[PDB]
Amino acid sequence: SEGGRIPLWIVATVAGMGVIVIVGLFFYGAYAGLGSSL
Amino acid sequence: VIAQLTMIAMIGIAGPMIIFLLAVRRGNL
Amino acid sequence: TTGERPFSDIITSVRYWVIHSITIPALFIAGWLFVSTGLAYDVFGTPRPDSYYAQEQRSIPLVTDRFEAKQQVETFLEQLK
Amino acid sequence: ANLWERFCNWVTSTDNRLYVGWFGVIMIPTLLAATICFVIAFIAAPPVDIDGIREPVSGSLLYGNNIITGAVVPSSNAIGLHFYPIWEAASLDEWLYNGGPYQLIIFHFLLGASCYMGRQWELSYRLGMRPWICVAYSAPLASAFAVFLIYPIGQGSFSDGMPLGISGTFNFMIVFQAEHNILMHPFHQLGVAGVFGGALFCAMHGSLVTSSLIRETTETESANYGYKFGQEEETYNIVAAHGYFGRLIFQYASFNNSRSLHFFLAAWPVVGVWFAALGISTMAFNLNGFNFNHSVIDAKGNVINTWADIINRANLGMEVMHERNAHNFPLDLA
Amino acid sequence: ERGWFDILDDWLKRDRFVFVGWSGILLFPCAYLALGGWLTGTTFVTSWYTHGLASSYLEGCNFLTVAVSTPANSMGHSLLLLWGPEAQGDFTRWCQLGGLWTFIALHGAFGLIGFMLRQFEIARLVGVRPYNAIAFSAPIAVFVSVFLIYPLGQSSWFFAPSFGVAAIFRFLLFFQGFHNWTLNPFHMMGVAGVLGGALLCAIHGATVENTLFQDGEGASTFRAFNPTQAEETYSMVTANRFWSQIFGIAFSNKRWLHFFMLFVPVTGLWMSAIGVVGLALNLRSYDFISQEIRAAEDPEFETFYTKNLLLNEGIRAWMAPQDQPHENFVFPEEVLPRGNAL
Amino acid sequence: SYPIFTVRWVAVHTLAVPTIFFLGAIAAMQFIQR
Amino acid sequence: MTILFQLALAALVILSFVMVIGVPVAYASPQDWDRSKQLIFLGSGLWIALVLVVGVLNFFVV
Amino acid sequence: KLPEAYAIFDPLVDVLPVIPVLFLALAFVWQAAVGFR
Amino acid sequence: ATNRDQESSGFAWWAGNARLINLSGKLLGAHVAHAGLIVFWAGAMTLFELAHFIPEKPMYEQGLILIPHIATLGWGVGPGGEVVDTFPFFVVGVVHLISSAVLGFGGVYHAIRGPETLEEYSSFFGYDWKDKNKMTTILGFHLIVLGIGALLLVAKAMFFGGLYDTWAPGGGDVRVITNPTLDPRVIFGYLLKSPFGGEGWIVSVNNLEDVVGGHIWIGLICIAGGIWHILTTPFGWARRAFIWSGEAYLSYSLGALSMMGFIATCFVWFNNTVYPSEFYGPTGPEASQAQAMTFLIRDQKLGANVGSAQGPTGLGKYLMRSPTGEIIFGGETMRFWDFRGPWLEPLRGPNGLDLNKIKNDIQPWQERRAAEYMTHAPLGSLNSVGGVATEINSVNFVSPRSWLATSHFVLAFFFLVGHLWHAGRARAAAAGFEKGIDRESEPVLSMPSLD
Ligand code: CLA
Ligand code: CLA
Ligand code: CLA
Ligand code: CLA
Ligand code: CLA
Ligand code: CLA
Ligand SMILES: CC1=C(/C=C/C(C)=C/C=C/C(C)=C/C=C/C=C(C)/C=C/C=C(C)/C=C/C2=C(C)CCCC2(C)C)C(C)(C)CCC1
Ligand SMILES: CC1=C(/C=C/C(C)=C/C=C/C(C)=C/C=C/C=C(C)/C=C/C=C(C)/C=C/C2=C(C)CCCC2(C)C)C(C)(C)CCC1
Ligand SMILES: CC1=C(/C=C/C(C)=C/C=C/C(C)=C/C=C/C=C(C)/C=C/C=C(C)/C=C/C2=C(C)CCCC2(C)C)C(C)(C)CCC1
Ligand SMILES: CC1=C(/C=C/C(C)=C/C=C/C(C)=C/C=C/C=C(C)/C=C/C=C(C)/C=C/C2=C(C)CCCC2(C)C)C(C)(C)CCC1
Ligand SMILES: [Ca+2]
Ligand SMILES: [Cl-]
Ligand SMILES: [Cl-]
Ligand SMILES: [Fe+2]
Ligand SMILES: [Mg+2]
Repeated sequence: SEGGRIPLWIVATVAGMGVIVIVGLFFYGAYAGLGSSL
Repeated sequence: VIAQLTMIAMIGIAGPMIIFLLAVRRGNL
Repeated sequence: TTGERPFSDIITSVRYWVIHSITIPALFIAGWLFVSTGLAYDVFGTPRPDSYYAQEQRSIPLVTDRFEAKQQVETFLEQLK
Repeated sequence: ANLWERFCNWVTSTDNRLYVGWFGVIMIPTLLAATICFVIAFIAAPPVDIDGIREPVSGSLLYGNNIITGAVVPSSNAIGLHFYPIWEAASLDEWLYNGGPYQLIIFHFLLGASCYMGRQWELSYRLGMRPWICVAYSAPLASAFAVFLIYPIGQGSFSDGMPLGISGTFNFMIVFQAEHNILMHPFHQLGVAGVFGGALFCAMHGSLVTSSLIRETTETESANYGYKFGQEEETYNIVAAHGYFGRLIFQYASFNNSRSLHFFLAAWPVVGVWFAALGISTMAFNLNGFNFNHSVIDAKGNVINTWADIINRANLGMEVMHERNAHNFPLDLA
Repeated sequence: ERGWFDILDDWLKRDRFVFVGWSGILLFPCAYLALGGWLTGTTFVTSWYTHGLASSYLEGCNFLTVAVSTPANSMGHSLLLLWGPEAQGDFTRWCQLGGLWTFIALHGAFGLIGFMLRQFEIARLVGVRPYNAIAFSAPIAVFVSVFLIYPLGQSSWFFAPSFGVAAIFRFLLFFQGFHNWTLNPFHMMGVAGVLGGALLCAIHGATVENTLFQDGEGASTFRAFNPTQAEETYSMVTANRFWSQIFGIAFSNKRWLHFFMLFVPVTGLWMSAIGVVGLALNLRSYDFISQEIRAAEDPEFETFYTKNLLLNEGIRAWMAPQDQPHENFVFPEEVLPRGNAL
Repeated sequence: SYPIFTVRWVAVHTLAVPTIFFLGAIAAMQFIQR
Repeated sequence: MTILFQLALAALVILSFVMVIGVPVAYASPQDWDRSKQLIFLGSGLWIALVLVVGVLNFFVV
Repeated sequence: KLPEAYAIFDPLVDVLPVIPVLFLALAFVWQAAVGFR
Repeated sequence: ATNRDQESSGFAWWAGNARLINLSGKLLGAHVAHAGLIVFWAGAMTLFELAHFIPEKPMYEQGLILIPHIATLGWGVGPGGEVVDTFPFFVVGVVHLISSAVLGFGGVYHAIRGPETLEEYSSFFGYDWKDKNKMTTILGFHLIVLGIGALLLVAKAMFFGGLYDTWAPGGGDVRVITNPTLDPRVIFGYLLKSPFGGEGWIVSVNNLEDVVGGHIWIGLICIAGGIWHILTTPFGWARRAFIWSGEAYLSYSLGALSMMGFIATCFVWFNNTVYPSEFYGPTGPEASQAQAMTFLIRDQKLGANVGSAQGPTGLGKYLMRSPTGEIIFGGETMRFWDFRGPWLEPLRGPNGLDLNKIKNDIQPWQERRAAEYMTHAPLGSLNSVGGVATEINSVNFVSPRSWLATSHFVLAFFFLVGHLWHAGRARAAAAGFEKGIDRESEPVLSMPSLD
């Protein structure tokens, strides 16, 4: 409801990890399926 | 393949878990 | 400050996450299904991997007339059997 | 005071119209030699067999060139990385045929410019300044080293160093694209972000400061007379400039701290150009741009071209045409 | 005077997180549609029917190779409106015909207008001189000359730049091979303005940061500045001596220094724009006539200029059949230009 | 104390809403095979 | 022996993970330091022993 | 290949080399927790 | 939280490690923990390579950089560099990984639990950066340690199996070195050689006897120097030449490491003795020369007289003269005539490449090797598509020589930048103006005008 209950450093850490996961997936896709040259 | 991801999940969480545990216990961060 | 609630307040509040823990995955799953059901191909008219060429054809279906371009595209599409 | 002490005091003196200093002691003769040789060669040097195939290329004004086409031409492929000073040649005519001036000039120049960097450190110290202007100058300097020394080392010949001329520079770029696909290399891409970005922020800062100049003059005089050299007060209103730019985008996308702002102005082009230089320096050892040739394939296995493949056709044109008499075997391996 | 117009003006000019303004009415939808159009195209939309290329994430392209490509050469300079005579209201066909290209170019142009109007509007509200907008005239001249005037001079929108990373790289290489664009003195002035601007950015930031006054106790010196302070945060006098002794000359007037920082990159970009206007008509700086007469007569005469032309000829012959599919080029192997072995 | 639905809220969602949808779509694409 | 090997190695990995999290937490935690310290000694000695056990048993399974 | 007795740890071995990078990121998690003071 | 914020320490979070300059215990921790990270990487990366290692494929086809380092030392390989036993690689990997736990343990302890400063705890381990003698003593300890390391290489070569020798008579093989070069004219001779073409400074070292003897010299020099620095204190002239502070010493080391990085770049690019082509792939020069060899062999089999064949330019199509007359391969590879490699040397006579040997003595293994090297040239894209820039996707290859060279050029360059940064800063701080100009004491204001 009001700001502060979930510490910003946790939000940042989880957000950032999410970014890493999704970009990681996109790099995986460069080597498999469409666009992989195989 | 799922195994690799599981490993990096546990390993990857180890670092933030230490900070979290210390924060909760008011440790010397 | 210009009056709006500070972002740092918002994204650290419980209610924000009660809302967005639902709305964010829901949007993500909707986009997934847009691709996974094949709807995207039909909406934008993008070729599936088996629809760039007919079996023995090796020439691009290039649009060559301005005002009957639409019908040309349709003819190209029919020729994929 | 003895003569050596007096000499030292003059060399390191803060009162000389142009600072000399110990780095300057090496810088001055080396730059003078490169400059004088460059001018004489650019005007009067005969053709140079750049590719070591007895096919001399004319670079000087007197031998049929204008300002755009003229160059001092790289030393012969037959020489490779061998050191070729005047005294290694049987004669000056030989020295010139083989491209000796190129080596004399680039070596004296790289040494002299390195010393120019050192000298920036040194004067900063004599004046009680902070020391890092020289770090900013490391970015263009590293770039010079990349095209004149590192690329030749990696490829095995000063014949592949950048020619000292306008069209020769273009030649270097086109062959580089054929051989390394530099446009698709992320370090060159960071380089471009660095120079486009540098120009953008240059214009932006120029415009914001100019926009917030405090009124000190009348309409019939240049507003520049509103600033006096060494006045203690700032000449523009940073609070107003920030009010403006902050509302142009949003408040927290604008700098309110002049120091952070100026550090940003330094760091953005310097870092980007560092990567430009590292690009050339690593493509020197043939770690090349991204290769997506035939990356996209349909269900049967037909190649579906992307823009990458069109780039590839362009690069093939460059490759098959460059140095048209110098390759005897199917692969261009340096 | 407090009618609906003035009430609206009040609301439009509220001091909120994202300022709107009258200019916002033009700027926000147009910028949004341009960006959204690009993201939409590069994610989902092909270039198979206009170029014979895959161009979207959906087909397997990556961030470097995706694009919203130009329409087929047969479209000419059609506005290619969705309700126009080519697509006839059909959204799918419109995408297949390259309608997103003109969608993005046109909404992009009107959005740039909106943004420059925003610069004027805000400057006026805040009470500053409008040099930021003026400086923005250079981005405008580049966009209009490259994405509009240039293809308008050529056969069709097909030859405009396609909106994509690799697509733009292709544009550069096309200009080298066909226009000898590096030879053009307007491009050269553009280059000097861009590199000179980058130089000025670097040297000015670095100089300020290395002639700071000590205005605090910290070894990290950023906190020792206050936005409201009257004093210069660095010494112009010391900066002047340093540069006078290092380079021979130095700025002494801060107002002139910052004006020059506007002047250099803005003028460079304007000059490049002029060269591109000539290239719209194939009015190139392609050759030096004296060079060609000499080389034609004398098979031992060689310069870097003639060497580059052979590279251009390679580019043209090797890239044209696939880059210009509407021409149906068939160049037999025996006619392709090639040096020994390669 | 604070309003919820503002001009800022609107701009924020006009960007964030399609972004997440597009990210799910591109994610799915990574598992497509010719 | 293979069982003994595999289990000793599993023990080494598990214990390593436990130490990796627990040692810095103990070092930086205000209270319960004596018990913590005893536990860190114990964990260390056991860790060393397990490394030695895996090392020796390696040659009776490979 | 590792010796057969160790084969079950293959997924683990695949992940190990990146761990040092995790230490650099951890410094930022830590600094965020103390407000970058 | 002693000294752990910007207000007390004077340093912002992004320069947080500068807060450690005068806190020797914690700094000791940072250092030991960092060493742990290094050793960790060596072990983990070795196990990763081994897991991904197919013994019948060349190493260089598999993206390996550490296994080559181990094999060069003579572990795990036999004639021609064939892998006969992978167990040594496993051992190196495991032992490094286990050691990294120990180092990390020490590092973490000293960094967050142990005494923050060491001076009150121990006169031996405590230090003042400005204490010149203490600095020279610790420098000495470390010199003795390095010397011991060099001698450990000597011991491997002479008493524990030998080294892989690409040049061994009869074909590459592991060989025991029994007669290391001790003659200082040879050893320091390398040091005085030009770094330009055909000379190549120390990078030209081309036999294991010289490598080993060189390491004997370096071992003894390092131990002697260490003793010297323990037993002495800096002379007047040194005291007057240097800045004596932590940041200054750091800057000196940064310059030294930059230099070493550039050198290692050249070593891995040109040298094929201590970086055997069997393990690292052919050098750029090597692969170019190999192409020339390959087509000479093909065309001569077809009946060509390769000695007299005139190319389009007038130079020999296959063979020509170097600027000093030696017979060398033609085409663009004329640039690479300084190349030397065991597959090529048997065709070399006093005047260079010998036409009689070329006509009669080329063996099938030479043809094979030249074909292999020609088709594994160190060219390839960032996404590891092997070959020239215009090559199509098919071959997953970028030479380890390229990976090593490029990485170490980048690192050496940024380390030069770091040297400039920290050297300039150390000067400014020692003199007292690293935080900016004193408004009431601006030096330029007391100087006469330039005009
Ligand atoms: C508000 C800013 C704005 C601006 C300046 C533009 C501008 C444009 N749009 Mg975009 N558009 C916008 C917002 C905007 N749009 C929004 C919010 C959407 C989402 C709904 C779109 C969705 C969209 C699509 C799908 C397309 C465009 C297209 C265009 C282009 C052609 C438009 C045209 O011919 O209109 C003509 C109409 C006018 C100029 C209105 C003038 C009104 C006059 C002055 C008053 C008199 C009207 C009269 C009384 C009505 C009588 C009608 C009766 C006779 C039948 C033009 C570049 C086309 C395009 O890009 O093709 C490549 C296109 O296909 N737009
Ligand atoms: C090689 C990487 C490295 C290392 C070894 C260090 C080391 C150090 N830093 Mg530095 N730092 C680094 C990178 C590094 N830093 C980076 C990249 C940044 C920018 C984000 C900083 C920014 C920074 C600031 C602003 C400060 C430091 C400080 C410190 C010191 C004390 C930190 C503290 O009190 O933590 C308290 C932290 C905790 C209690 C949380 C747990 C920390 C432990 C060590 C993690 C252990 C995890 C590991 C997996 C366990 C294995 C155990 C196993 C072997 C049994 C310490 C010596 C501080 C200092 O100088 O103090 C005087 C300080 O103020 N650092
Ligand atoms: C000396 C450094 C070095 C070198 C030469 C190599 C070389 C190699 N590695 Mg190894 N590796 C390294 C360090 C190194 N690695 C580190 C630190 C890790 C831990 C992350 C690993 C973990 C690792 C794994 C898991 C794998 C490899 C693999 C490989 C091979 C393929 C590499 C590739 O495709 O890169 C792709 C290219 C990049 C990722 C580009 C990196 C660009 C960086 C970010 C630029 C940074 C610039 C500079 C450092 C920043 C300065 C900032 C400035 C502002 C100051 C190649 C032989 C692969 C292999 O084939 O194994 C058999 C493989 O699977 N490596
Ligand atoms: C950079 C290396 C280094 C240095 C200079 C120090 C220095 C110190 N340590 Mg630390 N420490 C280190 C690494 C280091 N340590 C490591 C790796 C660990 C994990 C084992 C520790 C764990 C540790 C603990 C738990 C404690 C210390 C303590 C101390 C202090 C007292 C030491 C003493 O009296 O030993 C006396 C010397 C000996 C008993 C002989 C040592 C025999 C050595 C180890 C044989 C091997 C030597 C050989 C060269 C090793 C080469 C390794 C190479 C391959 C990397 C002293 C300041 C104490 C302290 O600070 O109390 C307040 C303390 O309680 N250290
Ligand atoms: C003079 C220093 C020196 C040099 C030139 C070499 C050279 C070599 N070493 Mg050796 N080595 C050394 C010292 C040196 N080493 C030391 C101190 C150790 C113990 C750590 C070793 C332990 C060792 C091992 C275990 C192995 C080697 C191997 C090699 C070979 C391949 C590695 C390489 O490319 O390094 C390039 C070398 C450098 C970049 C260092 C350059 C040093 C410069 C010239 C001097 C710097 C001086 C300094 C800045 C001055 C201080 C200030 C002073 C004036 C007051 C190569 C011939 C490998 C080998 O031979 O395989 C068969 C191998 O396996 N070395
Ligand atoms: C890491 C290794 C290391 C470091 C950092 C030091 C550091 C120092 N040494 Mg020590 N030393 C070492 C190893 C080291 N030493 C070894 C291994 C030996 C045995 C050979 C010695 C024997 C020794 C003696 C006999 C003396 C020193 C002295 C010193 C002090 C001043 C040196 C100086 O002015 O350098 C800078 C060098 C100079 C000013 C000399 C000339 C400079 C020219 C430009 C060198 C040109 C080199 C150039 C780059 C070419 C490189 C390639 C070339 C070799 C072919 C300084 C504390 C002096 C001292 O004060 O002792 C108490 C001193 O008298 N050292
Ligand atoms: C060898 C081995 C081992 C080891 C391990 C280890 C040693 C680990 C470590 C680990 C770690 C060490 C981890 C860490 C992690 C970290 C992370 C995961 C982070 C992330 C981060 C982020 C994401 C960030 C974010 C942010 C922030 C925070 C702020 C600013 C902004 C940003 C967003 C950037 C074990 C036990 C397994 C056993 C077996 C073997
Ligand atoms: C066209 C059209 C239209 C419109 C549409 C729209 C408006 C859309 C939008 C759209 C959108 C709005 C989308 C979005 C997207 C996004 C995305 C897709 C993102 C991604 C991201 C990422 C991927 C990230 C990355 C990164 C970076 C950037 C940096 C840092 C690092 C990283 C890597 C993280 C209409 C209907 C009107 C009409 C018809 C036509
Ligand atoms: C101070 C500090 C820091 C840092 C830290 C560090 C850097 C640490 C390190 C640490 C370390 C450096 C650690 C390590 C560890 C390791 C370990 C724990 C290992 C274990 C191993 C194992 C367990 C093995 C196993 C095995 C075997 C035996 C056989 C084969 C397979 C396998 C692999 C499974 C930071 C930045 C955070 C910030 C704050 C302060
Ligand atoms: C192992 C080996 C070897 C050997 C090696 C050796 C024996 C080495 C030596 C080395 C050396 C023996 C080195 C040295 C170095 C030195 C240096 C690097 C120096 C530096 C200096 C400086 C840096 C100075 C500076 C300054 C000046 C100039 C002025 C005044 C101030 C000052 C002081 C700052 C060989 C090759 C046989 C083979 C392989 C193996
Ligand atoms: Ca299929
Ligand atoms: Cl050419
Ligand atoms: Cl050739
Ligand atoms: Fe400024
Ligand atoms: Mg894919």
